[PDB]
Amino acid sequence: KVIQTPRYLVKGQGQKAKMRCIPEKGHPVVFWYQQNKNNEFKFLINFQNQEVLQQIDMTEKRFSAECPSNSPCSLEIQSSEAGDSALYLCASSPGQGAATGQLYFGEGSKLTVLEDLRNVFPPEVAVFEPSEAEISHTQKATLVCLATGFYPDHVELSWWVNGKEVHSGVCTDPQPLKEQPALNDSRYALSSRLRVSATFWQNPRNHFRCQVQFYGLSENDEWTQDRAKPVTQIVSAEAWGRA
Amino acid sequence: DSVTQTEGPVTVSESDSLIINCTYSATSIAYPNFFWYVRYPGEGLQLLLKVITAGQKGSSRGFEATYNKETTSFHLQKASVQESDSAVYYCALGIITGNTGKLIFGLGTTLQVQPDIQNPDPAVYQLRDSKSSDKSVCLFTDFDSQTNVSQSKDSDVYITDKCVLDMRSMDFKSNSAVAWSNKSDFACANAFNNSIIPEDTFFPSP
Repeated sequence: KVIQTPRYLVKGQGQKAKMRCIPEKGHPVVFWYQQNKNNEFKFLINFQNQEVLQQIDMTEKRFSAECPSNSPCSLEIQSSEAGDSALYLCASSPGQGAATGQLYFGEGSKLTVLEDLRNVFPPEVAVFEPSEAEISHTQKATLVCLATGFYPDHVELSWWVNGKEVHSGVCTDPQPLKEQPALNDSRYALSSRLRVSATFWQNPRNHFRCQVQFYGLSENDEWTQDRAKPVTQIVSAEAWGRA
Repeated sequence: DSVTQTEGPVTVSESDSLIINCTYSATSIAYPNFFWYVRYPGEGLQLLLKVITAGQKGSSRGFEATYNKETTSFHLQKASVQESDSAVYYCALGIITGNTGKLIFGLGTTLQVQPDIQNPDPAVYQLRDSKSSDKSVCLFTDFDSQTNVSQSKDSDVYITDKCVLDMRSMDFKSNSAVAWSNKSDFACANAFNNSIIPEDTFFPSP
């Protein structure tokens, strides 16, 4: 697997955006691509060993990049334009190709450039216990997790049962909901469900925790406002089984 | 020098046959290298299949595509579609030039494969908060895949779109949507009424 970091980036208009990438172990050719909202890839640059092969015209967007010798690959936009808010993909290939045959892609870096960072808000997290009517009707119990009022839409929601992360019975909304759809930068809401068995819920020794990882502002950033600095943080809500 | 593919989105029933069209225009070289990439939900782009020899075919995950020189096409096909096949599919063209590879992608087709819910019991439930009481949440669950959950019209009510949950112990699949509000006189028995809900939907008293 090829590694891209940070997964999410939030930056102010004009601030620089550094993004790193680790190609697989003996892969010299590296590719940068810009994925837009319309699921469209746009080539940006490719480096073979330490040297750039081809790069796009910099008239519309100016950026730096480097793939040093035993140092991870990097892409750097120095002046943040809201026009460069996108998912940036890094790809590596053995050099051979085939053309794309040996092109292995990273998970991306979703960069969001804002004119006003005072819009950045962390989520509020709540857990809603299953319905007694649901348990009596079907012998299943569904827990709902609500991450509300966050901005931008850079979150990772996860469930934890008795301190262990769980995947069975989990469903997370593929995309967030704009709290105010008619606004331009309304804050976001995300819901998730974890369906367990009624007996598993009914055991009060069982602990359920919903974890929300928010991607925000770095410590090395300017905050003077009234409210607490919307930093990258983990916000959680919990519940115990009920007999 | 490009790639064209079905616009979509393509919504289809579980076990149904599937064709995703792809036509290519290769002005640079006669016969380029052919690819299908797949982006699974919340995962990274990956090679589905390839054909690096014109006239031949490629296979993977029950999908097959034939590099057809005469029709200039690389149609993706699968006879029985499964729920985990729901992803974004990209037809791509690989041509090498200047000694460096080059890769041109299509716009991408979004495939949504609706599971068949064998024994649906549509129900709307009221869930209470584990700690505080600020609002209440409603859950519409166990409805069939043909049912669509319509978005809120009142700006004080939040209604999510349906999502498919799968319990890994038995092959139990279920659709669900969440609705909430702080706006007074908001009932779970009216929450989802702007949708076309099954006439048999169970509305218990909380």
